[PDB]
Amino acid sequence: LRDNIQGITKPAIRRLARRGGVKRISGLIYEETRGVLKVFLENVIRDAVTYTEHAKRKTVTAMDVVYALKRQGRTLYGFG
Amino acid sequence: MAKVSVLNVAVLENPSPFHSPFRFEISFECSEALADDLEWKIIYVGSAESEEFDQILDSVLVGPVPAGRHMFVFQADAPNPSLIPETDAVGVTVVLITCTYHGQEFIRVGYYVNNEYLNPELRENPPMKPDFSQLQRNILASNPRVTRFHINWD
Amino acid sequence: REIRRYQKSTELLIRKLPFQRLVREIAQDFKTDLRFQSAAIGALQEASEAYLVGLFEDTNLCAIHAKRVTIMPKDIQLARRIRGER
Amino acid sequence: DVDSEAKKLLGLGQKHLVMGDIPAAVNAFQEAASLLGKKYGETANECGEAFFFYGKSLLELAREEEIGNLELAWDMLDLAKIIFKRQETKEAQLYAAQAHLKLGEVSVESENYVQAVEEFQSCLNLQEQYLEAHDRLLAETHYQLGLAYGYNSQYDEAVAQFSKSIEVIENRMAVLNEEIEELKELLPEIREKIEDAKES
Repeated sequence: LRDNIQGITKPAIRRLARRGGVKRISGLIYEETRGVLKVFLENVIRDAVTYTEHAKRKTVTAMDVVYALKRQGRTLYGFG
Repeated sequence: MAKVSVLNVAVLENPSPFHSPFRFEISFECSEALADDLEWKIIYVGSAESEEFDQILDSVLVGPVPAGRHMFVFQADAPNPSLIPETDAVGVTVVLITCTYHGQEFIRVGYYVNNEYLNPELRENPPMKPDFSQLQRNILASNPRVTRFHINWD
Repeated sequence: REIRRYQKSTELLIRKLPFQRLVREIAQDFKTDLRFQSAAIGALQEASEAYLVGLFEDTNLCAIHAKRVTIMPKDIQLARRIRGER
Repeated sequence: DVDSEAKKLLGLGQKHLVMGDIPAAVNAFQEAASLLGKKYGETANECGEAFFFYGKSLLELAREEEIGNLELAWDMLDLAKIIFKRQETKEAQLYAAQAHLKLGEVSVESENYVQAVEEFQSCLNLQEQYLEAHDRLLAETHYQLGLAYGYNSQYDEAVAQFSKSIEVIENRMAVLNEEIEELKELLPEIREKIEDAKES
């Protein structure tokens, strides 16, 4: 059950969907949405904590995080 | 930041049959003469459900690269119909272009790709196994997505 | 008219405390002795919402491109690739 | 008659957009858009131009009920944006580019920068798609895009957008050889933005 703990509710998920122009979702969206976020957080947590051990911090803060995300990738809608 | 800057890409003769080679017009700009090698790739996502069905269509390895504006045209053959899962065969998918400065991905441009039947009945009732010769590949020139990862440029 | 909404910028679409316990258990699969500053959490928070709104921008796109309105997981997986990290 | 009254209402509306009267412009567009959506339907593209200008005046009117104007301005610009994204002409696409421009500016005043840069990135994609190498609209958006970055503390990326903008000015300053005063005095605006951007 512990592996079933979630960090984002179903209300939030549809809120985030509609603000990206989404008009309707299938039932399995909630799991997929929750599935891929975990991955995101996995990939992110590791880096930020890595730099926490690299900066030899213990109360790791954002300053680690933002570096840990500049490491993740920036998607833009064109080339200019 | 980055020593290279892709200025623009251009998909040519779009759309076209499934079996025709891809043709992109690519153009970049090296802020400095580059010592190591640049590698450009075209990748066709065969199944959304697993990157396993990625199909690296072509790749060119260039090095050393001078500084300044460069443009070339990348042509790569059509993806292998025998390796595509037939679910994913007709529908929407993705194609990718990536460059690599001595072994690290620093940019990934991506396109949706809509493969449709145009024979009116085949879109109406499609055959169980996909007729790739009768499929048309419409890449989405309207909506590119460029994801740039920061790497070491030394 | 079922077209894109927008934010207010005042606060988040994600509660921090359900979020934080998830953070906790994900991080504890790695180690057992860790602690997290509330600033770090809020950082992960906004990052999460950001990535989510991005994929939904793409997810609706391909979903648009098949003649369809309701979105399917495959479209999510696809938008993840047109970004591309797996 | 509806088509006739609406087109002049769009005329008198932009003529309040020169006059300096913002609310009058806003209401000229309200009914104009009201007549079109009520005749052709909210989906019809004949609403687009009025939709754009409607969402345009509300943005100007937003200067503590600003977010409310932000709501409706965003919606109309989003309705017009998809009305244009449907039509495959040069004009409508560049109109969706302009729609994306205003959408992006609707986000920076909303301090929703992540979406702002996006809509400016989108407007640029369509302009680049269509316009020519020496067109002042490219500098109209590179500039805008740089500041939005600066507002997002992406100061290095901000400067680069500025440079692309100024260069757009300088290169059109070549065929203009074989508006030169007009370029000369809006170059100080950008250089000041450049010197200040990574200064932070």
